[PDB]
Amino acid sequence: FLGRTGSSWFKIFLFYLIFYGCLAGIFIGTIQVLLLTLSDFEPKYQDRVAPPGLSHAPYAIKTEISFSISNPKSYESFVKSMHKLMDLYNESSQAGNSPFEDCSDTPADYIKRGDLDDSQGQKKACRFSRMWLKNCGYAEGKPCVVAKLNRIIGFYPKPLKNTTDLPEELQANYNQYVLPLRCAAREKIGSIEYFGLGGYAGFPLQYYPYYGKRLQKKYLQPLLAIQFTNLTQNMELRIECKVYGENIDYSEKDRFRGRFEVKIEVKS
Amino acid sequence: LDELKKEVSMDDHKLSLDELHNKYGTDLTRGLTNARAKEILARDGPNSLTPPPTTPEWIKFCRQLFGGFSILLWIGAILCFLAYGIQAATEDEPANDNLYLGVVLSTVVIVTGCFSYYQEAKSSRIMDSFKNMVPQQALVIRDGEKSTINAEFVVAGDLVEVKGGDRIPADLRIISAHGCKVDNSSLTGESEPQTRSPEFSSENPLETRNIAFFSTNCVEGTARGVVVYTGDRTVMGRIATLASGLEVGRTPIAIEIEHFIHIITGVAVFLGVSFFILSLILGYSWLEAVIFLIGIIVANVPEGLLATVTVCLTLTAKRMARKNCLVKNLEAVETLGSTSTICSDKTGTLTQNRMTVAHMWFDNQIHEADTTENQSGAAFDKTSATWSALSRIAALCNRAVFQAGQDNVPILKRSVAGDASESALLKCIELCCGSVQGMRDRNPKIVEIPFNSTNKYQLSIHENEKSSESRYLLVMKGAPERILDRCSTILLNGAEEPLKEDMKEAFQNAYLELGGLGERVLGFCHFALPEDKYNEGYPFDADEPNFPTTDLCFVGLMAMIDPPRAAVPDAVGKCRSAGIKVIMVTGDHPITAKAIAKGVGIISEGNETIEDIAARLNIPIGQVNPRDAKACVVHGSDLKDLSTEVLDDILHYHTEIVFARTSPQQKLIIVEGCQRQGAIVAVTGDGVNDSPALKKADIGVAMGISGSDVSKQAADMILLDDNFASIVTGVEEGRLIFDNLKKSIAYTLTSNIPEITPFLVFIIGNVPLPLGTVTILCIDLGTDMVPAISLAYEQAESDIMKRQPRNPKTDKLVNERLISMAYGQIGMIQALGGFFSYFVILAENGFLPMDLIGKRVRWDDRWISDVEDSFGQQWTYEQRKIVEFTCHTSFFISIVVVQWADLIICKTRRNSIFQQGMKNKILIFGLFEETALAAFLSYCPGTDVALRMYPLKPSWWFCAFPYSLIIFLYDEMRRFIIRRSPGGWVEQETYY
Amino acid sequence: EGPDNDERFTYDYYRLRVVGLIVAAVLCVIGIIILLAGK
Ligand SMILES: *[C@@H]1O[C@H](CO)[C@@H](O[C@@H]2O[C@H](CO)[C@@H](O)[C@H](O)[C@H]2NC(C)=O)[C@H](O)[C@H]1NC(C)=O
Ligand SMILES: CC(C)CCC[C@@H](C)[C@H]1CC[C@H]2[C@@H]3CC=C4C[C@@H](O)CC[C@]4(C)[C@H]3CC[C@]12C
Ligand SMILES: *[C@@H]1O[C@H](CO)[C@@H](O)[C@H](O)[C@H]1NC(C)=O
Ligand SMILES: [K+]
Ligand SMILES: [Mg+2]
Ligand SMILES: [Tl+]
Ligand SMILES: [Tl+]
Repeated sequence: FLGRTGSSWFKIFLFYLIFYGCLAGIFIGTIQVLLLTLSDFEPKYQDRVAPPGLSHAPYAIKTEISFSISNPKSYESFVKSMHKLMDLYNESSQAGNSPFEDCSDTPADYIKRGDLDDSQGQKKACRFSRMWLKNCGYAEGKPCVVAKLNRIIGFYPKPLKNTTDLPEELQANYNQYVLPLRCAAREKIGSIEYFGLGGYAGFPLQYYPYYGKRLQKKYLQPLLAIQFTNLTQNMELRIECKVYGENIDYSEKDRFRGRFEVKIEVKS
Repeated sequence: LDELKKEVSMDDHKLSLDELHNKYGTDLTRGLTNARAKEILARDGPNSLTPPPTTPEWIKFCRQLFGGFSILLWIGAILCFLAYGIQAATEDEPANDNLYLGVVLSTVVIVTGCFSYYQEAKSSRIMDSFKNMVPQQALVIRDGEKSTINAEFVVAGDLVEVKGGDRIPADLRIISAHGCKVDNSSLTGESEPQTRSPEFSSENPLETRNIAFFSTNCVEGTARGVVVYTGDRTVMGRIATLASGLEVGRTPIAIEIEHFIHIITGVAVFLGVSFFILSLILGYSWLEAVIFLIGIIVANVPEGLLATVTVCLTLTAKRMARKNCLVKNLEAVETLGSTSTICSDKTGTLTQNRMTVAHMWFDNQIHEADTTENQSGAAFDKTSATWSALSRIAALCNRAVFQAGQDNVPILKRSVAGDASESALLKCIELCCGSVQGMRDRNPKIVEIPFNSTNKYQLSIHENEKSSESRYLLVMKGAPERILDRCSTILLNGAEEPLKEDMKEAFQNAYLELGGLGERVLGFCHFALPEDKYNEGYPFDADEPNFPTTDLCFVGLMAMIDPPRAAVPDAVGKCRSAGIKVIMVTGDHPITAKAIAKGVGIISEGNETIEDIAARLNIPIGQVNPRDAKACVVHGSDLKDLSTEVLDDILHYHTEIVFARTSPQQKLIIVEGCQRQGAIVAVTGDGVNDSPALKKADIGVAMGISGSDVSKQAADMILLDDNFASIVTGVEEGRLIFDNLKKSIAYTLTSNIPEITPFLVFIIGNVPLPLGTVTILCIDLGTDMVPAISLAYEQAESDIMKRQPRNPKTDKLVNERLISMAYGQIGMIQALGGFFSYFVILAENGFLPMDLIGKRVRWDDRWISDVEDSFGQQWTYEQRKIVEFTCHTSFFISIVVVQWADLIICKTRRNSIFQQGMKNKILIFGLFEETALAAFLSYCPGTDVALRMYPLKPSWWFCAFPYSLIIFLYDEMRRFIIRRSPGGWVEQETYY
Repeated sequence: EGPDNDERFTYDYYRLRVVGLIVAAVLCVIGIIILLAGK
C-alpha cells in the first residue's frame, strides 16, 4: 500500500489499539486518585477568588450600557439579563420551611449552620424578596442597575468600623451588620439612589457564610438595586460602584475586584 | 558548458619552428612588432583569467528565509498581523498579543535564517589562486629587443624568454633552450625537474620537451619560446575555468535536512487546514479560525530544530579542529561519514613526496631501511664493515648539502640543495652515521667528475681520513650495470674477493627485485689507488682519464622511492574495513603508482591485473579472461580513448583500481564516474592537478603542509598536519554525528505532540485553553535547546567503523520509524502528562474536570465576571484567567519534566542507559539548566506580564512525574526487546 | 477559625517566589559545577 503489507498494517493497528487503550486507562486512573483527594463540600484552594468580585445584571457590551429612551428595542437587550436574574428571586421559588427560612427584615449578624458537613440536610438559606428592591419592564429612562457580591464558601464579609474617616462619612452607618456600596464618578452629574434589604445600601450579613452548592442548593445571595435618575443626557458617564470592607480589596488589572465599571449613556 | 574542458588538449609541437611562425605571424629572432603585438592584444584579449560570476550574499541569505519551516512561520507571522488588523478596526483591542507575536515570529525566521546561512557556506577562491600563478611581468623580444612587459600584455606569437626562478607566463613553443629544466608538478603533481628543448620528443604534448606551460616554473637554465596560448586558452587556464566553473551541488546532509522538512511541513499543512475547516463546521468565527491556525503553525513547526542541527555540526567541527583537521564547510563534517569511495592522489597525499632510500644490497643480502617520517621502524645493519664502506661512498660521492639553519628540524624534514637522489642519500647517512659534513671534512675531496649524461656515473677522489694511510681513495656511483662493468672485486663482509659469475648473478637478482618494487636503483663502488703509483702530491686530471676507472671494487647497491606516509597503510585498511572502496588517481607513471598501491594496501596481496596473469602464465593478454583480474592499472593515454560507459564497467568490475598518468580533467572524470554509480565520494589531494576532482567530490580533503594553495581552495577540509589517519577519524566522527542528529531530532519532535494536542482538545472539547502560543516558544526556543544540543556529545553505541557506509537512498536521517516513536508513542504520553497537570490545577481551584466541557464560551467571555465553578463560587474575568495561565505554566513545566525522561531515552537508540551510562556531562548540564530556566520563568517577578508565566505551588511540579517515569520504563522495555531479538518487529517499527 | 478564618483565602506567594528563585539559582550553580568538570 503506502507503507506496509496488510499483515503489517494489522499489527500496527492491534498495537496502537492496546497501547492507547492502556494510556486512556492510566490517564483515567490518575484522574480517579485526584478526585479521591478532594472534598465534595469545599474546594482545596480559595486564594484565587479571595477578594470577592462585584458583578451586575445589565450585560455590558464593554463595561457599558448605552441606549435611547425614545426607543423601545434600544434597552430590551439589558432588560433580558435584568429579568434573568430577578426571575430567580420569585416568591413561588421560596416556598415552605424547606429549604428556606424567614430571616430578620433588618440587617443582622452571621448565621452558622455548623460545619461544611453532610451531618445535616440542606443547610437552610435566608429568604430574599425582590420586593425589597423598590422602584425595580424596568427603567426605560435612567436605568435601575442591580449589584451582587460573588459567592465564596465560608466567606464572612466584614464591614469597616467607624474608627476613623469614611467616604460616606458616618451616614446611616450600620457598622455592625452592613457591607456598604457607594457609587461615584468631580463629574458629579447624576443622582444616586440605593435600594436593598432593610432599606440600607448594603448586603445583610445574615446571608453568610455561604455553604456551597452541594450543601446549599436554591440558596439566595443578597442583591442591591441602584438607580441613576441623573438629570443629564446624551453623554458617556463613567460610574464606579465600590464596596467597602475588611475582606474587600481591589486591583488595577481586575476591574471587577469588589467594584463596578459602568458607562451609562441615555442618548435620547 | 564545461564538457569541452573535460577533454584532452590538442597542440602544435609537431610543427617546425618556421611553420609555427607562419601560424602566428611571428619572427623567431626579432619577435613581434610593437604595433602587431598591440593589434593582437585587442584581437584575442588580455593574457589573464576572469573569475566566474558569483551569487551575491544578499540572494544567499534570503533563499533560506523560504524553506518549509520559514514559510509556515511567515504564514503565522502575517496571520498574526491579519488578526491584529481585523481587531484594530472592529473592537478596539488595547492588547499587544497578535502584534507582538507577529513581531516575535518574524524575528524567529530571520535568526533561523542566519543559522542555515552559516551552515550553507561556500568559501571558494579557486580562480584567484590560479591568477596568482601568472607573473606580474614577462620578458619578450619585440623589434629585436628584449623588454619587460605586464604579463597580461603578452599575446600569441611574441618571442618570450625565461630563466631559472621565473614562472612560465603563457603556453610556449620552445624554439631555443640551454640547460632548461622545468617544474611541471602543476600538471602531474610530480616536482622532479623536466628538461625543455626545441626538439619534439612525444606525440603527447603534455609529455614533449618543446612545450612549456603556464602555471609552471623554470627551475634552471634558459629558454626562448613562441606563445601559442594565452589566458583562458592555456592548458591550465582551462583547468582553472573547469575547476572554478563546476557546479557545487547539495551535500548528503543537506538533502537529509530538506527531506524531513517536507515530512514535518506536510503534517503541518495537513493538521493545519484539516482543523481550520473542522473549526468552521463547528461554527467558529473566522476571527477565531485564524487564531487557532496560528497556534497550529507554532505547535507543528519545531522552531529550534534547524539551529540545533547547525550547533551540533559546529561542535563536531570544533573537536576535529583540535586534531589538526580544519573544516571549511560545516556540512562536510558529515559527508566523510557517508563516504563509500575514496579517490586519492598519491604524491604528497599517500606519500611523503621525498625521494628516500628504501633498500641496500651488500654482502649478498637485501637490507631494508626505514622510510617513515618519524622513523617508526628498526635498524637493518650497523656491524658489517661493508656497510661503512658503502656509507662512505654515499656521503663522499655526493654533492648535496643541508640548507643553513635547519639544525632545529628533523633530518628527513629539512630542505636540501640538490637533486632528489643525492638528498635521499645525504639524509640516509646523516641519520645512521651522524654528521655527513664531518665525513666530508675528514676526507678532503681533491678531484671529482660530476655525473655525466654520457658517463652515466659520478666519481670522486679523497684523502683517506686514516692517518696510517692518508692516501687517495676513489669512489663512484651510477647506473647499476655500468658500475658492474667497472668492477673486479667485491667487498664481502670486510675483505675483497674476485667477482665470479655467481655473485654477478645474485647482483642481477637483487637489481631486478628492487626495480620490481618500483624503486630507483644505484650502484656504488670504490678503489684504493696504489700508494707508490700516487704520491701525496700527485695531480689528478678530471678532464682526461688520469687515473684508472676499471677493475674497481663493487661495494653495494642502494634503492630509493618516494615512500608512503607512516600512517597511510593502516588508514587505508581501516577505510576498507569500514567498507569504503579506495581508488588511486595519480599523474605519476604506472610502475611507481602500482608499487605504492601494494605498499599502502590499495592492491592487496595476491590480487592481479590482466597483465600479471598473462606474464605469470606466459600467454597473450587477449587470452586472459578479464573477470579473473580483480585489480587493474589504467594509463591515462588509454583512459583518453575510453567512453564513460567503458569507464563505468572498469569501476564496476574491479575492487582494486589504480588510475595512473591521469590529467586533471581525467581525475574529474573518474570522480564523476564513481558518483554516477550512486556513490558518495571523497577526494584526497595536495596539488593543483587535484583541483577539479576536489571541487566535484562530495567532500574534498586537502593536505595542509604539503598542499598547494589551489588544492586547499578547492577542498572542504584541510589536514593541517598531513595526518592521513585523520580521514579515518573523520569518517568515524561523520557516522557518529549522523546517529546523534537522529537522537536530537526525535527529542525535539517528541515535544511537538504535547503542544499540538491542547489546541485540538480546545476545539473538540470546548474547554479552557490548556497551553498558549507564547508557552510553546518557551519550550522550543528555551528549555529544549541545551538538552537537544547535548545529544551531539553521545558516544557510539557499538563499533560504527565495523558497519558498511549508509545507503543514501534507503538510510534516511528522519524516517517513518522516528515519527512513529516521537509522535505516536512518547509524545502521546507527554501530552497526557500535560493535560493531567492542567486538570489538577483547575480541579484544586474549584473547576472539576466534568464541568469543564463546553465552558470556554462563558470562560472567555470578558463581560461575565461571575462564572460558577463546581462548588458554586463566582469568578471574575481576570481571576479565572490567572488560574488558566497558571495552567499554561504547569503544562509547560510538565513538558520539561517529561523531557527529562525523553532526554535519557533519546540518549541511546539500541543500548540501555544501564549499559551506555550517564557520562555525557553536557547532557546533565542540560537537565540542570533546563530546570533552572523553567523555575526562573515561573518564579521571577514580572514574567507573569511578559510571558504570562505564573508561580507554581510545590505539589504542581510533581504532576507529570508518573508520566515521566512511564516513558523511561516503556522505552527501556522496548529497547530490551530490540536487543533480545534482532529479528525485526520492534526493530523495523521503532528503531530510529 | 470561625468568623476569623481569613487565612483560608490567603497564600504566601511571596515566600514561594523567594524559595523558587533560591532553588532555580542553586540548580543553575550545580549545573555549572558539573559542566565545568573539564570544560
Ligand atoms: C418570576 O417572576 C416574574 C415576575 O415578572 C414572572 O413573570 C410573570 O410572567 C407571567 C407569564 O409570562 C405574566 O403573566 C406575569 O405578568 C409576570 N409577573 C407576575 C408577577 O406574575 C415569572 O413568570 C416568574 N418565573 C417563574 C419561573 O416563576
Ligand atoms: C490526538 C489524537 C486523537 C491523534 C492520534 C493520531 C494517531 C492516530 C497517529 C499519530 C502518529 C501516527 C503514526 C505515525 C507513524 C506511522 C508509521 C508509518 O509508516 C505509517 C503510519 C503511522 C503508523 C502513523 C499512523 C497514525 C498515528 C498513530
Ligand atoms: C418609585 O416608585 C414609587 C412608587 O412605588 C414612586 O412613588 C416614586 O416616585 C418612584 N421614585 C422615583 C425616584 O421615581
Ligand atoms: K567538493
Ligand atoms: Mg600530489
Ligand atoms: Tl513546536
Ligand atoms: Tl518541539
